[PDB]
Amino acid sequence: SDAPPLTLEAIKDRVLYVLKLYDKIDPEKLSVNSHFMKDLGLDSLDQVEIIMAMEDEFGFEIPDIDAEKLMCPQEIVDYIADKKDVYE
Amino acid sequence: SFPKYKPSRLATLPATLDPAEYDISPETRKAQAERLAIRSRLKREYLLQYNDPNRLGVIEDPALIRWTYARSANIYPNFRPTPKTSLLGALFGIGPLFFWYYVFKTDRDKKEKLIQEGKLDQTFNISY
Amino acid sequence: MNPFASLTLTTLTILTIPIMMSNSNIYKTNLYPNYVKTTVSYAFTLSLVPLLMFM
Amino acid sequence: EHGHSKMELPDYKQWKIEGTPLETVQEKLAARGLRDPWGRNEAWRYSGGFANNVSFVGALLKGFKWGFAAFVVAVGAEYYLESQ
Amino acid sequence: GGVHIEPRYRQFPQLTRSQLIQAEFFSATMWFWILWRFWHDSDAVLGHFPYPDPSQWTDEELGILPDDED
Amino acid sequence: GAHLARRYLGDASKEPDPLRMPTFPPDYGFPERKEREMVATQQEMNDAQLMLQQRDYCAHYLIQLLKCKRDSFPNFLACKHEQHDWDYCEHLDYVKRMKEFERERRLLQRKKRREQREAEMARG
Amino acid sequence: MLKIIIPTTMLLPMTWMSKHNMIWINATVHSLLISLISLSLLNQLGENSLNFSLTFFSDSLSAPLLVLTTWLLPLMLMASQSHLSKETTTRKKLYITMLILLQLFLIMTFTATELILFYILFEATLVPTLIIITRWGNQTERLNAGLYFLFYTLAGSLPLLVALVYIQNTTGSLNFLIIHYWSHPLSNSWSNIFMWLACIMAFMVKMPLYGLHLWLPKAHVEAPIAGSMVLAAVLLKLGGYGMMRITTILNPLTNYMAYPFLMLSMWGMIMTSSICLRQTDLKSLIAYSSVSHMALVIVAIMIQTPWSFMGATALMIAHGLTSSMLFCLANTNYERVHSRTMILARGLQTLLPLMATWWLVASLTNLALPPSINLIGELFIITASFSWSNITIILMGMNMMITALYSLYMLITTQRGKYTHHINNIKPSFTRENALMALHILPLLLLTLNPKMILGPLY
Amino acid sequence: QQERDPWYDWDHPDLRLNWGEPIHWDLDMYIRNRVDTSPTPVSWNTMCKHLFGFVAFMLFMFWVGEIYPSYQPVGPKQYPYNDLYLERGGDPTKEPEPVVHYEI
Amino acid sequence: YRHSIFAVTHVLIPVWIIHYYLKYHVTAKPYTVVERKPRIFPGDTILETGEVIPLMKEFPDQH
Amino acid sequence: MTLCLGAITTLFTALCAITQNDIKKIVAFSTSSQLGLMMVTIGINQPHLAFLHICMHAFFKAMLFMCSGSIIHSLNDEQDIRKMGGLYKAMPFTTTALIIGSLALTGMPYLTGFYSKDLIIEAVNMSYTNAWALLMTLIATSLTAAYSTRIIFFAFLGKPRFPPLVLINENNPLLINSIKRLLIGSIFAGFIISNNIPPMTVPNTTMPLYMKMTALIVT
Amino acid sequence: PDSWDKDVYPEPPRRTPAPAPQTSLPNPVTYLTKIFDLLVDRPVTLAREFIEQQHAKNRYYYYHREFRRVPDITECEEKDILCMFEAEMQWRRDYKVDQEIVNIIQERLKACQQREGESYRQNCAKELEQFTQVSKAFQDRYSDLGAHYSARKCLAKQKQRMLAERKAAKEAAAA
Amino acid sequence: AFSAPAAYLTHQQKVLRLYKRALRHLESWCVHRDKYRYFACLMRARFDEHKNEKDMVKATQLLRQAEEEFWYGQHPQPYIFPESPGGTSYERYECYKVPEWCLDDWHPSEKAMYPDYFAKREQWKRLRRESWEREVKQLQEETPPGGPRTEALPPARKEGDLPPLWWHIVTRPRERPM
Ligand SMILES: CCCCCCCCCCCCCCCCC[C@@H](O)O[C@H](CO[C@H](O)CCCCCCCCCCCCCCC)COP(=O)(O)OCC[N+](C)(C)C
Ligand SMILES: CCCCCCCC/C=C\CCCCCCCC(=O)O[C@H](COC(=O)CCCCCCC/C=C/CCCCCCCC)COP(=O)(O)OCCN
Ligand SMILES: CCCCCCCCCCCC(=O)SCCNC(=O)CCNC(=O)[C@H](O)C(C)(C)COP(=O)(O)O
Repeated sequence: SDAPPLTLEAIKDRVLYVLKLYDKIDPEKLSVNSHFMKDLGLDSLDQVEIIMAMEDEFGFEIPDIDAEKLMCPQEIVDYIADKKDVYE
Repeated sequence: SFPKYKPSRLATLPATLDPAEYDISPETRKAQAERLAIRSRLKREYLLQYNDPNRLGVIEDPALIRWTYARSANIYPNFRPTPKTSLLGALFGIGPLFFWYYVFKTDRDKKEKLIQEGKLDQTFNISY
Repeated sequence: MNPFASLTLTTLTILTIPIMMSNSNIYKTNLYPNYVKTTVSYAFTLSLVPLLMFM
Repeated sequence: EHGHSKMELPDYKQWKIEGTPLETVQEKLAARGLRDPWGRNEAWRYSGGFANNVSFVGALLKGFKWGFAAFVVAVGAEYYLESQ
Repeated sequence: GGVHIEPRYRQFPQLTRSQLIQAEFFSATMWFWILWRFWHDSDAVLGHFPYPDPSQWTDEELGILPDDED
Repeated sequence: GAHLARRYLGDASKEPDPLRMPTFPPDYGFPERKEREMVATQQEMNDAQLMLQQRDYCAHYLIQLLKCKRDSFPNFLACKHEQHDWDYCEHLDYVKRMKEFERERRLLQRKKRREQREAEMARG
Repeated sequence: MLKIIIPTTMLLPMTWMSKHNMIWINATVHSLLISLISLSLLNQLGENSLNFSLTFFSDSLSAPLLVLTTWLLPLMLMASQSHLSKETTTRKKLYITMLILLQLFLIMTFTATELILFYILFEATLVPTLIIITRWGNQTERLNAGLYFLFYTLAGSLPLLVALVYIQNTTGSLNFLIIHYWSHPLSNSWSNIFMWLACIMAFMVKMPLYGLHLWLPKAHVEAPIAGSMVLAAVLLKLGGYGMMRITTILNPLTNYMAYPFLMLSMWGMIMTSSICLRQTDLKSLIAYSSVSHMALVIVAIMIQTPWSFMGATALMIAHGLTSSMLFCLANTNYERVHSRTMILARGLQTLLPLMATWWLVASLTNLALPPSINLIGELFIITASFSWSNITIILMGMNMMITALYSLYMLITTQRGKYTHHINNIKPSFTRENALMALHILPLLLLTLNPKMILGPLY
Repeated sequence: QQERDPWYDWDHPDLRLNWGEPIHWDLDMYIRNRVDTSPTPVSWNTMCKHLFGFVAFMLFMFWVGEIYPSYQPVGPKQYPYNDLYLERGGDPTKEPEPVVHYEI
Repeated sequence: YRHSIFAVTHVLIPVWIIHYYLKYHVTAKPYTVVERKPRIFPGDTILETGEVIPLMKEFPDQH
Repeated sequence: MTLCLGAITTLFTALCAITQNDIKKIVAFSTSSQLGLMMVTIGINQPHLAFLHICMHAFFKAMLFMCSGSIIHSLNDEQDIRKMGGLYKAMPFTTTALIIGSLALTGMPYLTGFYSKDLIIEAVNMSYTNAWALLMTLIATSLTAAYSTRIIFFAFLGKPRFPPLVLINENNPLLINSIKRLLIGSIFAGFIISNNIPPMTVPNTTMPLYMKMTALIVT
Repeated sequence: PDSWDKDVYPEPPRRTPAPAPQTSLPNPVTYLTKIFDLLVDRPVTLAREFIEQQHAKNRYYYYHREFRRVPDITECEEKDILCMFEAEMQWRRDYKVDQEIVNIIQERLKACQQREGESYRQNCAKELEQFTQVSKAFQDRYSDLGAHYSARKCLAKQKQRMLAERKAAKEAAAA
Repeated sequence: AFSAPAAYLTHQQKVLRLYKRALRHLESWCVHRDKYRYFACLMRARFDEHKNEKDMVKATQLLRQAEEEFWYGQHPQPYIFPESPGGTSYERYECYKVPEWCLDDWHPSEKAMYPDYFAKREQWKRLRRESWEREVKQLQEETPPGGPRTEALPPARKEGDLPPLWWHIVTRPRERPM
């Protein structure tokens, strides 16, 4: 392995980095608590694209039943944190 | 238009291509709710017995006991001599014995005849 | 006499020494893999000689 | 001793589609009236040291230059030593 | 065993000159070996004896008599 | 391969059979029939214990090659001349085999033409 | 021979008059001493035998069986220590008395110069075993099991008695040495056919032959641990030993009459090995494995070649040790889970690593891994069968494939995978259990160094 | 049991069974260690057709290649001493029929 | 130092044991160690007899 | 029967390999095809030649597997060639080691696989064999070259495809030394062992120029 | 070595060619043999000489047993049990002797092949004839008796064989 | 895994699952990133051609030929993540997950090492012992008559409470315990 011990700060940085590279979202309006369907006005499909982007970025696949109830960047951060058991 | 998929015994139809699943009905909707109901009730029972700090044993599972009892002990009292059972038993229990008897008798008759006529070339055959 | 036989058997025989020592204290530490690799290297170097004799 | 030194991410502005084969896909998509919202996300695969690519035959001949130099110097040395 | 090298996150990872020189040297020795062998012994691939043409043999050595003798 | 295509596509009897070679007397060509000479006698070849398929007419060169490799051991690039002579003798044997094959082929052509001409004469 | 018989008898007053808490210790130490003393029986001759007296004699066929019988008792005591703890001291002493009686009867069975004395003791081993099954059993069905184990056995042996007596009235003696020297051929006749059947079917039912085997899974499954050990290890070998002893008078009718039993055993091994693949119980699986191996032994004995007899003896001893070990392992699991189901408790290798290595060794030996004496017996029997007829190899090889398959299935289902979440009473393995398995396995891998001691009189 | 949902929170994740439900009569035949009846990317009958066709074609062509062997325009290899009589089988006391090899 | 003590305890001692066993016990019994007879080529000298084998038949040497 | 079985095995297994995505599966089918080739060699009555092929296959196949393992561990336990992109420059020693291994396995002249596989093909070509097995042996040679090309192209040439967090590292003496020993082997051992051992087969001296080079042409 | 007999296990004179290197360059084999000798053979030989002197300090004997000749089954009364028993034991000992004779011939044959190397097909023909002779003799004498072999069955087999031989000879003579 | 399933999948859920599977198999088919991006935008456009669609019979007539078109071009060897239920490392670290209760069987010599951990473990055990007596009553009160209808559990509603049946969710072994 020899993999670095990534933390919550790294997680949230990577989440916000991946969401910024999404051209459909202005980087000024999206914040860690920015809801997807209402604050950003994104379609359900584009939520699926976001989920798949986070999949390919983090190397593990999220079950769609858990994925479709991921609507906030903080929710995704916490889901990935709980899956991969990060302390701080 | 695409070539179609034909299910078999060992290649079961997928859920996504089951025609019945797509065509939902009111009766079916009610049925699904009750299936999840019994499943959730059993899960709740198992979790109540599972999280108990006092319990230091195995949670007895009636379904596993029923499975084992039906597989082992429940066969004979429900057995009934039926043309199907009689024919299958006769075949699978007698045919193999007589087929192998025929094969081995044929081989050994041939071999003993070859020995008696002396045309076998059994040289060096010391262990037996 | 005739070192060929002695070497051709001793290479195989020293191939088994770490298995003998597997119940010792070296096993419980982290020097076991180094031990096994060093033993295999020695065994190969030692087995080279009979090949030279045959050649 | 592990790799714990608080590694830093790049800036998300540094990724540009310019100079990548994502111009071809963007042009073909707009030629039909479509856009790829994630085109910038893959930019890092064509930005840095990954910009330059090598052909298959360029892959096979990893060390042909040094091998050829050594081979010719060896032939010269043997030619001058044998012809004595 | 080796040196401490850090992950780099979406850029070309750090490479020491040591492994690059080792890879280049081994590629160089591989190619040098091929051309050394080809120059010194080219017979292994191309062959070094000629293949006779069976139609070139005249009938005098094949024991062929002109249709009438035997 | 061409001979394969010719035999499996042309007349089966026109080309020889490699299993039944030769099908003609060795004296059919000419009455001289000089004999092949083997150099290695039985004892020095058996004492050499080369192999049962290496005990051909080119065995003496093989014996010289083995002597070479046993004597000048530490360098395995010492002697290519004996290997060259052995390889040349093997090529000469193989060429003699080709000559035999083509000889039987052309003799079969001759016999076919002779029988056909005689049968045509009997036809007229 | 009485130097072996008398001490085991003296065990009875020893265990009865011992302290309430020192019965197990005394029984274990003195049984081990008797094993050591009986080890002297191993030195044999290439000539006829060692004749102790008019009534007791030993042979290099009786020697390994006697040694194994004497060696078993300490392990049976170690195995039955656990589940008898809550029992009153009087009943524990009764249990020990049953075990000692069984050992004593088997010891007199295996020497038994005369056939009637052998029969009396061969049937006397019935009562202690039946009481052990029907009294210290757990499930309801133990009682049913008992009846089967009785009547089947008697159903086979009651004609034999008549047969034996009839022989004494025409030959004049049943002494084994005389019967060996004064043997005469059996002419093909209906009377001789029925004498042969009466003499053989008594031992066939105990091997047990396929078709007459139905009592074995029930007896092994419902018996206590010690009952299972003694049934699998030694009591099955009574039939094979008896057939080896009695086929000296049945020639040349055996060449003609072996076909129904050779076909039954050759096909029976395939069927029982296949049944082992689909089983919901550990003890049932091991019982059917015993059925398969004993069918192979039956084939060897009916082939009647020196290689057949050597391989049969080796397989008998090796399977006795293997089956005892496997039943012990299944019982260690049963004491913790109290369910006796293969699927129930899984992933035990992560929890009990040494029990996992014991499982690996036991299954490897049952799989007939070389150079273990299991493979010696299997290979010699296969070779003799191939000499008999070139077509037996397909059946033998099919059996080999299936036995490997189900042995590894038994290993993987219980040891490998993910543990059962809801089972949290799986305590570390005691010293007693590991010592039990070690004392099971060490003699096997030690005898593979000196095969001649177990290859029988025709070595 | 292979086609059961692998992302459910089963009580026995390895077995893919929930505590309490009725157990299939043949569970010990489908345990993810044994026969799996999953749907397949190609219909079963198409699988059988293609595999059997490939096997039969290969067997027929191997027989054909056997009936039409390949070789080179060469006569048989020649061995010096009566086709190497003494050191193949031996029997030195029979004087085999002399065979003499033609020099061409 | 570690490799010296290693080679002493792991190569020297086992090879001593095997060399003893072979040269005094295994070779004590007949036919236990059978060696392929060394190859014999013309012109060689034998240590036991000192006899020099005859050379070959002087084949024609061209090319 | 041995010749036919080796031929069908090598053909079918190389054909299966030609289109795999797991790198370990590709090299597994590669070794199975090599075993089939060796069985073909036994079938044509050339056992010593098959042993030499065993000896060379050991070196280069083992080092191919070690290179694949280095790649797998480097990219956070990944095996699909669809997720390794440009590794020519990211890890140079693994790249060059697997390139030399692919050239050796494909019978590039004057490598470790040349002295064995080339003689295998020369021996089968000039022997009284089945035509079909000869055809399948040649086709299997071509397919071996093709799936080697597949490994190189899909693992090293294109643009990267792995997850953004790069963890590629080779700076470890253990892996480097273990690879370089087998590299020296797969370069020079073929020559050393071929020229050192006494000859055990009659050489294939005379041979048509076109059937001489058919191995190089088909590769 | 006198530890065994050189006539029951015959060996060729073991002719070995003297080394005649044609190359100026030195080999590693001679140096390796020299270091192996000085590093292994010398300590081994010293330990053996110590052990041998210790053995010679305490010298004592053991003997090989002799068995007299007793009537065989062909001179046995039909129902007498003592003489039948003695004949049976003697027949068993002769059986074991015969097995060891066949084992001796087999050891000779295996050694012959291994030594002759690639010329085994010719040089070992004499050993093959010896083994075929002994194998044929052993087979007639002991094969086809069964697991419960005995002296009586061997005699019965021999009697049947001699009846058949006599019938064949009488038919052949008078035809 | 975390969330309890619902009684059925509505049409939107089937839409999204088919869309995701089609996109994954498309990425598996088109290895290169640019080509996959091209065909993914093409697929999204072809998918939203009938986004605004109104009636449901024609909607379920679609996503039925879509299923067949998917099952015809599904790439029988798709890319699977290493830790996924098909991945090459699916249950690889499952042999190292040891249940926590095994620690209760450690010899006192073993427990002498790591004393602080066992102090904290005893604290956790007491916490669970009290919280269980609270949780049983919270569940018997909160549960509708006739047993639960969905395998969903309620959270803690008071101050000193903890979620019902929390012990075996917080005490997972680890993702990579060893
Ligand atoms: C360096 C050592 C190598 C070899 C090791 C040998 C080990 C010896 C012990 C193991 C042998 C087991 C005993 C097997 C034979 C005993 C049965 C019988 O055959 O022997 C008896 C005699 O044997 C001995 O008397 C008794 C053997 C008892 C062995 C016990 C040794 C270990 C005991 C340790 C006890 C622990 C101490 C207390 C702990 C609390 C009767 O023979 P006997 O009729 O008379 O002699 C006749 C000979 N004549 C006619 C020629 C004159
Ligand atoms: C688990 C159940 C197993 C059952 C075991 C019993 C089956 C064994 C077969 C029958 C046993 C009884 C046979 C009699 C005992 C031997 C006596 C004997 O050999 O003497 C015979 C006597 O022969 C008999 O008495 C035979 C009578 C048989 C009666 C019972 C028959 C039972 C059915 C047998 C046929 C089936 C065979 C297979 C049995 C299958 C059982 C499952 C010779 O008669 P003499 O008077 O001496 O003649 C000399 C003057 N001419
Ligand atoms: C390469 C392998 C073959 C793969 C082929 C793949 C199949 C391609 C063909 C696809 C055909 C179809 O889309 S079948 C069309 C099925 N019917 C509909 O899509 C209309 C109703 N859909 C909705 O209302 C959703 O909610 C929606 C608005 C979409 C989003 O919801 P959100 O607002 O909550 O995000």
